[PDB]
Amino acid sequence: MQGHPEVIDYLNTLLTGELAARDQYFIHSRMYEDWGFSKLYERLNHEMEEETQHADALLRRILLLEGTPRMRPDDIHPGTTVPEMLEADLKLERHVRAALAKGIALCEQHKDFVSRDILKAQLADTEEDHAYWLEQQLGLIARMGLENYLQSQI
Amino acid sequence: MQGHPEVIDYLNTLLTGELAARDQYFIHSRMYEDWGFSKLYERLNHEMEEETQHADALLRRILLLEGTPRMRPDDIHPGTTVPEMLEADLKLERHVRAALAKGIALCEQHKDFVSRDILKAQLADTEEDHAYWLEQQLGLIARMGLENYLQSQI
Amino acid sequence: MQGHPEVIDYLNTLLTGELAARDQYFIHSRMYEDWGFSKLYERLNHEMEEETQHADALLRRILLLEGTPRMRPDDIHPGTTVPEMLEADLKLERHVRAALAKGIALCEQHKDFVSRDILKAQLADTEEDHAYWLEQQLGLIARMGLENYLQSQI
Amino acid sequence: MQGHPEVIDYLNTLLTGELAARDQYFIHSRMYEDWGFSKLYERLNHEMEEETQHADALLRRILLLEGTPRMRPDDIHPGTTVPEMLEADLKLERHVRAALAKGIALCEQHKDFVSRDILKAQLADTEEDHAYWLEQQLGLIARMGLENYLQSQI
Amino acid sequence: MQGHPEVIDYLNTLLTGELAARDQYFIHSRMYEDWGFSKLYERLNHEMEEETQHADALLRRILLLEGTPRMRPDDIHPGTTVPEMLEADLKLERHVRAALAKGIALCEQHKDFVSRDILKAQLADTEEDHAYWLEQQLGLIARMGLENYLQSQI
Amino acid sequence: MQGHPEVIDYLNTLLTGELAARDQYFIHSRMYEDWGFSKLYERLNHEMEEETQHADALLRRILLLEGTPRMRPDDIHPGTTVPEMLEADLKLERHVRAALAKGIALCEQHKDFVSRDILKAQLADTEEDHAYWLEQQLGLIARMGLENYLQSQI
Amino acid sequence: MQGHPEVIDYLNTLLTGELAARDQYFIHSRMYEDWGFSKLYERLNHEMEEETQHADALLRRILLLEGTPRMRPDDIHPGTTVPEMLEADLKLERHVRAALAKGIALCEQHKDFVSRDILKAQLADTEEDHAYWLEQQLGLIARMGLENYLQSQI
Ligand SMILES: [Fe+3]
Ligand SMILES: [Fe+3]
Ligand SMILES: [Fe+3]
Ligand SMILES: [Fe+3]
Ligand SMILES: [Fe+3]
Ligand SMILES: [Fe+3]
Ligand SMILES: [Fe+3]
Ligand SMILES: [Fe+3]
Ligand SMILES: [Fe+3]
Ligand SMILES: [Fe+3]
Ligand SMILES: [Fe+3]
Ligand SMILES: [Fe+3]
Ligand SMILES: [Fe+3]
Ligand SMILES: [Fe+3]
Ligand SMILES: [Fe+3]
Ligand SMILES: [Fe+3]
Ligand SMILES: [Fe+3]
Ligand SMILES: [Fe+3]
Ligand SMILES: [Fe+3]
Ligand SMILES: [Fe+3]
Ligand SMILES: [Fe+3]
Ligand code: NA
Repeated sequence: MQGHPEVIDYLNTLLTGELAARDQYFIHSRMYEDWGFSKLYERLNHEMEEETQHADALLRRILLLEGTPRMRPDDIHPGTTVPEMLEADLKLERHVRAALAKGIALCEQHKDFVSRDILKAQLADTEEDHAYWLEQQLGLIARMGLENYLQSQI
Repeated sequence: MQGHPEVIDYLNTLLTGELAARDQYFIHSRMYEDWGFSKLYERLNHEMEEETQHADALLRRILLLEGTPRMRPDDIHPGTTVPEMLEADLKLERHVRAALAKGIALCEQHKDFVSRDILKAQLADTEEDHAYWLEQQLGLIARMGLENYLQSQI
Repeated sequence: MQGHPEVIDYLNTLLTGELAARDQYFIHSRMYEDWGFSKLYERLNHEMEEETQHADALLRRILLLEGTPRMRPDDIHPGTTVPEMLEADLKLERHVRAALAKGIALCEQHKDFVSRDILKAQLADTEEDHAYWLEQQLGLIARMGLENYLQSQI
Repeated sequence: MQGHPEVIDYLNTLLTGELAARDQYFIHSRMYEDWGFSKLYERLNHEMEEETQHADALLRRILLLEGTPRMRPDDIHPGTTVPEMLEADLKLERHVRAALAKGIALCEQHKDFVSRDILKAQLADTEEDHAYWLEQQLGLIARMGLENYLQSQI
Repeated sequence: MQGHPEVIDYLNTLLTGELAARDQYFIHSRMYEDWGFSKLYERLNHEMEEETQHADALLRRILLLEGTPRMRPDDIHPGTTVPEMLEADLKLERHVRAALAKGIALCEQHKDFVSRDILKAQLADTEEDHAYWLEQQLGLIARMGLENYLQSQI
Repeated sequence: MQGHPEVIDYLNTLLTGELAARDQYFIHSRMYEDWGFSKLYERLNHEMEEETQHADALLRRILLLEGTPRMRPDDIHPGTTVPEMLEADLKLERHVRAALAKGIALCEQHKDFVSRDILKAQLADTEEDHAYWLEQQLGLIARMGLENYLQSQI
Repeated sequence: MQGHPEVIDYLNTLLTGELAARDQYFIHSRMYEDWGFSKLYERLNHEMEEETQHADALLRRILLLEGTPRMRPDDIHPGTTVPEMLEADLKLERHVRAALAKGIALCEQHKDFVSRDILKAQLADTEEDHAYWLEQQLGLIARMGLENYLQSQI
């Protein structure tokens, strides 16, 4: 079944964004482990796997719709300290959140309700899991101080 | 069996207080989780269930005594920071403690010994579990500082 | 992430409605047990737990969206006989149904698709589980008579 | 192996009748559940599966005999109340009974003994299981009254 | 340890009452079974065992207090129909309830707090289990009719 | 709860389409087995069960909405060779796909969000499971030839 | 421990190559599944995971050596048919093979023997697993024909 070209193009834009999110969590998780923060390594390694699944869902939907997937990831922007890396990931998730919400609206307009639902599942993950967790870590640093926070992530 | 109207009215006063305690722990536990303090979420979620059971015991006793339960909870008063929320819950438990002790005396006077015993079980829970735990948390903050305390509740 | 103030306000309206539904099933289930209808106690006790979960989902979503939850339950309106209690619960569920459907429309308009989906799950529960069951009980009374119906709920 | 055209045509007549029986039990079982009679839902759901198997046996035998199956179900005639639905199903089974018995005679005449045996198995099901059960339910209503009968099917 | 003679005498009054309650449930449970109401047999057989335990607790406490137990049961008053037997048992439990409450007051006055607690446990059983169940059965008869009620106790 | 007459009518149109899809897979699966292609029998037998479930979901939703289900299946159009049967099923699924998408739009317009979600689940099944599989089989025939494809389905 | 800048730079060149290999197998495996060749999907999905591990080993070694990893994948070059995709992957693995062998020589020269061993493990995987398997598939096509080969990969 041929998808609507505007939907296919927009899924491709989301795909390159998810491939980038995967890779930014790849580098951040391994940096966290290089510094000895294994709890941060574990969480971001887990988020890398989740973005890989998000990318996979979009890639397969594009193929089903007879489109050609775009595999070049967007540029990533890693931080250099724990607070910068948390902020840089939160900035990325907020961008993903906005892009997914715009996609859902586009899918509704072109009556592609299955692509809409695929994006909705990713939007819930983005808001309620990925972005929320980052906001909580930054909140914790604010409440107990960075040194105590870092101690808790060994 | 028709209870004494003064006892039934007083059980109803306690009931609306317990429904409120349940709801104040409902909001505080979820606020604690919103900030990433899962140990505080777990304890207050547990206390919400215990106040629900306290309310249930009073509600069933009122019905057994052929009274009509009052289901409007008292006003609650949530705090806005961890120390204010702990203090606000301790203030509420101290009020419950006083109200239960007054009820036990009333039940003795009207020779309703089973209602007295129901209140005594709740008074022990209030003093030795709920209020005591809150006093201990405030004590801990005083001894190690708020930042270290908050670190311990992640 | 800050939610849209109109969505947050509307989630708060639904929240106080769910807290009330929870409490109306609290009193009805215990009245049913006071009269010896344990099958009605069991079903409405189960519905009380489900409304507690509905309230919990709304409360957590409001906090995630950086809003302040409103914890005062709406007024409840218990019946005094089995048919009045069934009708009073069906009236409440029909109100919840309308309020949720209005909320879904509002969430679509403000492009809050995750809040929309949370409400949709509750709307399905309301229509296909809660309200439908009540309609069936009233239907049964109509088909076999109230006395036979009550016999079946011991 | 090419079957006798008169046998193949008659198997096709039975097939469209069985597809209809399946569909009449489909709608009746779901109506029974819509009204809260789960024991009637369960029995008629089971009968729908049995008619599906009856249709399947005829369909496969027609193909084996190198015929082309007729897949249009006969018209169905659902009732609007429990007694009308029971009577409407009993009327249908009596028609099936007569049609199968006529088929067995035809199969004997054309010396198609395996098709005869397939019909005999369905005739036993029709008389001793499907029609008999319906006669018993109508008999029960006559002996204890419809209201008591309906109570028993919750 | 010698108990207070007024407490010992009053425990003896309760003892002969409990021995009678045991025997009234002995005859009623067996009458219920003679008529084919096995659910009523089971409940009252269970209540006979509970009154036997109530009597046993009083008997042992009297001996501990160096008193001599009075083993003559009070007169019993069995009914002749299911409603009369339920009413006759409810009348007896209400008498026991009053007698236990008077005993608790006497025990408090003579500072026999362990005998008081023994009576309190029996008072809770009497109000919340024995008398309450009887009130519920009479309530059920009132709501569905005696014939439907009796059907439910086969 | 009374559904909107336009939604109920449209659910009925989908229902008769699903009953037909069920029956077209009924005949195709059994034809595939008659020719010795057991892997094709297994897949289409499975699809027959899935369309039966799709029909069941629509039928129950129509009853819940106080409508009367239409049980006459649409005409079916079986093929006479493996390629014609695959094409005929793909044609049917494409029709179902379009009809479901039109229904979702109608349900949104009449604010029946639960019926919308029921249709969305079926649309995902139709696009991503049923139609996609058929497209893949036709694709395989194109890539390896019909004879090799048929060999693989024994 | 600070690595030699020439070794770190060369590990970074290999890293971007491995991230690309991962992504080329990502798209090819999903294309193979889109066409119904599940055995090819499974093998290339497995190779994607192996290149992810190869990239991970290089990334961690670069961090250990106090370098900054380069996360931009090299351009990929997917084929459009099964033979082109196999050839395109074999071309990539041959490039990786040459690059790893050049790296081992560089590591020996700068006396970084642990980085050398990490590359040697990847070189064995590349030659004896990845490239060899691709050569075998192309060989199979040559020996039995493409149509028979494709049949075998369903
Ligand atoms: Fe994502
Ligand atoms: Fe994300
Ligand atoms: Fe997760
Ligand atoms: Fe309490
Ligand atoms: Fe408390
Ligand atoms: Fe506890
Ligand atoms: Fe609800
Ligand atoms: Fe509800
Ligand atoms: Fe449920
Ligand atoms: Fe049949
Ligand atoms: Fe039949
Ligand atoms: Fe059977
Ligand atoms: Fe007793
Ligand atoms: Fe007793
Ligand atoms: Fe007991
Ligand atoms: Fe379907
Ligand atoms: Fe389908
Ligand atoms: Fe499936
Ligand atoms: Fe590699
Ligand atoms: Fe490789
Ligand atoms: Fe391997
Ligand atoms: Na009856």
